[PDB]
Amino acid sequence: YPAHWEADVVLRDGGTARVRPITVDDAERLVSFYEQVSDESKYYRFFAPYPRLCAKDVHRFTHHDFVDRVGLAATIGGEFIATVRYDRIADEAEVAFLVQDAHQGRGVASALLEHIAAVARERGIRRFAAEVLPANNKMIKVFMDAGYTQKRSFEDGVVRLEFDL
Amino acid sequence: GTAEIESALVAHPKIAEAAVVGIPHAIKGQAIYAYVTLNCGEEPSPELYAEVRNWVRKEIGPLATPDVLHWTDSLPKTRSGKIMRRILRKIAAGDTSNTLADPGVVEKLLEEKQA
Repeated sequence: YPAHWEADVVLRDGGTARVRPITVDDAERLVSFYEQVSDESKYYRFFAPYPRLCAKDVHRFTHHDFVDRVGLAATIGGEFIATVRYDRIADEAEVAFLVQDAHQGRGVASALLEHIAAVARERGIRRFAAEVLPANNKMIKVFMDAGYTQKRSFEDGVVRLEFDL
Repeated sequence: GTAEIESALVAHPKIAEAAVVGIPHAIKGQAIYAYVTLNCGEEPSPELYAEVRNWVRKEIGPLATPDVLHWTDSLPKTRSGKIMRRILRKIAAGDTSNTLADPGVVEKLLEEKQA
């Protein structure tokens, strides 16, 4: 992958985190990270209880062609504190992110959204779409601030947010 | 609520994933319809059924015991892995006249429901 996809980003507290592509070598890091995510945040990320990743998921979340699918991690001291990814659906892709609860509000989610957009623009993605549970207002606000707009909402209350790249 | 019931179901040693929807039942008031994925190597059986229901009954209470346990390998998900609850509601309710990662899951869910 391009060298500029790995970069230090500035957090709101003035410190830094490393943003970088997730690689095939990151299975253990991903699993350790996921252990530190709250049940509530897991629910918001997968829309159902998902306490531990199945092996096929650990694989898919660490194996990317980096054209149709991209995953990035934010790290501090080598440890994952958040991930973001897109999946081409077309020149539209679904985006999702997940941050360890203890590191919310540090600017990590905002940086990851900016970075994944920048990568997408290089790989011919024209739009991002995200589905979010309506009560997850912390996540919705992250997307709003990143320039996403509510396109529609569904019977299950799920909101579809879109961002033109 | 549904999340409590799903959490209890996933807590079961033999259950891997679960997604629960509430649907109007004309006889019962509301029916609790649970889509459940067993872990690798586990297989459905007439008695696993009663075990799971008894499990929920003990963990949460009789009011939360699923009325239907729909064993499946086929939870409908977006490419990022998010459960498509709206599709599950429609299938459980028979409301089937009309981001999904694998379209093939719908046909499998519809078959399992008629079985």
